[PDB]
Amino acid sequence: LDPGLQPGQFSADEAGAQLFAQSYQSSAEQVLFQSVAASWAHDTNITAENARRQEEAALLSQEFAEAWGQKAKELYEPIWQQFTDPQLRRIIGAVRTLGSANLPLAKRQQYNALLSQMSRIYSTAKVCLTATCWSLDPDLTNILASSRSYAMLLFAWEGWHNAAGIPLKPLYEDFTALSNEAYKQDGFTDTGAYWRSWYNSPTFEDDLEHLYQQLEPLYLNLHAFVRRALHRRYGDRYINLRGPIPAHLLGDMWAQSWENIYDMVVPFPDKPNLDVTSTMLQQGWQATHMFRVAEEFFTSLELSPMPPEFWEGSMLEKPADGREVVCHASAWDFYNRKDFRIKQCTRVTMDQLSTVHHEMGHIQYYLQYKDLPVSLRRGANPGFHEAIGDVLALSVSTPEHLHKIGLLDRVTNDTESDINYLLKMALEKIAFLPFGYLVDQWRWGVFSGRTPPSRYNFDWWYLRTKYQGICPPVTRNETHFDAGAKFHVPNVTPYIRYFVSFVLQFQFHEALCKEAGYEGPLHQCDIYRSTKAGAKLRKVLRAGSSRPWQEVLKDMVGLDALDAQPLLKYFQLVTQWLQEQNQQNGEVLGWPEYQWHPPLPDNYPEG
Ligand SMILES: *[C@@H]1O[C@H](CO[C@@H]2O[C@@H](C)[C@@H](O)[C@@H](O)[C@@H]2O)[C@@H](O[C@@H]2O[C@H](CO)[C@@H](O[C@@H]3O[C@H](CO)[C@@H](O)[C@H](O)[C@@H]3O)[C@H](O)[C@H]2NC(C)=O)[C@H](O)[C@H]1NC(C)=O
Ligand SMILES: CC(=O)N[C@@H](CC(=O)O)C(=O)N[C@@H](Cc1ccccc1)P(=O)(O)C[C@@H](C)C(=O)N[C@@H](C)C(N)=O
Ligand SMILES: *[C@@H]1O[C@H](CO)[C@@H](O[C@@H]2O[C@H](CO)[C@@H](O)[C@H](O)[C@H]2NC(C)=O)[C@H](O)[C@H]1NC(C)=O
Ligand SMILES: *[C@@H]1O[C@H](CO[C@@H]2O[C@@H](C)[C@@H](O)[C@@H](O)[C@@H]2O)[C@@H](O)[C@H](O)[C@H]1NC(C)=O
Ligand SMILES: [Cl-]
Ligand SMILES: [Zn+2]
Repeated sequence: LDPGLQPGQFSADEAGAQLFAQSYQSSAEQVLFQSVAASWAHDTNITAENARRQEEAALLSQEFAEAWGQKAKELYEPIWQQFTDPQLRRIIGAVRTLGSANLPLAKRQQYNALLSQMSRIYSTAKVCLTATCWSLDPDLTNILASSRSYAMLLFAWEGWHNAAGIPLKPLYEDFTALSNEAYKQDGFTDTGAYWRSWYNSPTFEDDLEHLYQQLEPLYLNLHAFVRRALHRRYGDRYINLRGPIPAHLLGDMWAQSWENIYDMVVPFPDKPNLDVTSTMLQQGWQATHMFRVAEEFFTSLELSPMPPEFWEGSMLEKPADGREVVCHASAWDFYNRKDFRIKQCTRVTMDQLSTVHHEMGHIQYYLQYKDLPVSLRRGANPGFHEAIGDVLALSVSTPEHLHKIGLLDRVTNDTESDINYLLKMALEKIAFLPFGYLVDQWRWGVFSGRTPPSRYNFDWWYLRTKYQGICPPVTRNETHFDAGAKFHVPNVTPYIRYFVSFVLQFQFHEALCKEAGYEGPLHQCDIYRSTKAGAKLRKVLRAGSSRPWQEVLKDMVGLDALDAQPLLKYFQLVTQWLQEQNQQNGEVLGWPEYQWHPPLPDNYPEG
């Protein structure tokens, strides 16, 4: 570690701790910058040389974390918990937590190598037909979205899960052991306990379960309605009206968003088509247009435009040359107050327009808290960061807003159109909830040891069936590692943030709509051009993590806790309508035939 990045001396009291924290944050910026820069260089250009460079950067970050962490423990370990300043307790409390820097050098290198190899495997995995091979994005993504052939969807689904999952399993087992070893030295029972601690709620898991109980009936009714719609097209052989839905038929590789099957489930087709994708294609929208349109919404609220450095630095399409990249969308803060970038393999699609807003929400957060000390440059909690762009996309997707940006003919304000819209939104928001909840339940079980390598897939599919009411379309066994075929698993990034964000975004939307002076139904609100809504949002963004999330939320929303009521209020009309329809159709809610799996196609797997 460079002499300039090593800690000096400070007194072993609160006053010295304040000076320690100030000096720590000054040095940390340079270390963060080199770390991010090397990660950017690899993720936008996957090579062996770029991977080695990223691994060296990770080692340097560990050296830094070790030096300052040991210093913090030397001076403050027995006293930091009694410090009067709560912001100071949070920062020193973080610095005393070494993580992977707790590992001996050999194991540090092993840990970094594993992360690199898992990332490489996930992003370079392909499905081969003789010589031509399909990638996840765009090839397999397009197939799951637009193919309605049971056999083709199966080939894509099985191909991907096999190609990504199988080689990942041995690496994931080793990562889990090393990660646990690291965090146990910091006093956590396991890595899952550390991840959960970010929410600073002693009742976090029970709070989540209470939230889910209120939401589950909405999912069960959506599920039943959708299952019936699928049965009408795939037939009694491939769809069991009392069983789980085959996992490959919902428009998405992980069945986590069902928006792609909207045309099959739309109750009133004679009304204007709310899926704006075909209109975007006809008009000739490109990635550039999508990002500029997203930017203009942010500026309409008097938030910050994207800086020159963003436009010059970002990767907004999958590169046309012979470059392999990480295609999963991401937003990047370089911690230099100047460089902020998005890397997205943008496709011309309505849901991708929502994803553009999502990523720009992360950037906007970075732009707003860039002048804070580096440790405060995060969301109030991870759920906040994930909610920002989604809140704005709720306004963008309204038929009225779509009309304003030229993507829809003036829509009527009638009950049929409302049901169509809310159903579309339910496919995107309600359908996701069970998946958002289950992923880290699986992962927490793995970190805790409740789920050993011998039950990885057994426990994955237990949760997928329990929550989502889906089943694998082909037989799986413990050689398969289907959890690993989801980006966030091999990329070691937590998932509960997304469940939190999907609830939180409706709380934000309600608060911002009220501030904007809007007086109608919540699902018809559009905050576009509301400088008052803008100012309220900006206060949250400029706060960073300087204050407990409960207090930030109280100031914005009037409540100091996550609450499902705004989501329920938003969806109320379609919730009632789906209940009524399922009752009339004589549906069974749930999947009592839990053991049911669909048969294989006759000519499996050829075609
Ligand atoms: C779509 O239409 C709804 C409903 O419109 C109402 O019902 C129809 C069947 C017709 O009778 C319409 O003539 C009638 O307006 C609209 O929602 C309604 O918006 C109005 C105006 O924003 C709301 O009135 C306000 O109510 C608050 C208290 O809640 C008062 O403080 C205000 O002074 C003001 O009177 C009204 O509450 C609301 N109605 C319902 C049932 O929610 C909606 O505006 C419209 N949407 C679009 C995009 O055009
Ligand atoms: C970790 C980081 O540098 N930026 C985060 C945003 C932030 O916390 O500042 C990010 O880009 N995070 C992205 C996911 C990611 C996480 C870690 C590495 C690479 C990608 P995202 O949440 O914006 C991508 C988003 C499309 C996503 O994954 N959504 C969920 C619902 C999903 N499964 O599709
Ligand atoms: C992808 O990364 C490689 C390095 O892994 C880059 O190749 C280097 O390019 C610079 C300048 O063009 C040369 O000085 C090096 O000799 C190259 N290294 C190797 C190992 O070939 C490459 O430029 C990157 N690709 C893109 C499009 O940025
Ligand atoms: C796990 O399953 C692997 C491949 O899947 C199997 O083969 C196909 C063609 C079908 O018959 C399907 O029903 C089977 O699941 C096997 O190669 C492998 O032996 C299995 N792993 C273990 C440990 O038994
Ligand atoms: Cl999280
Ligand atoms: Zn995100």
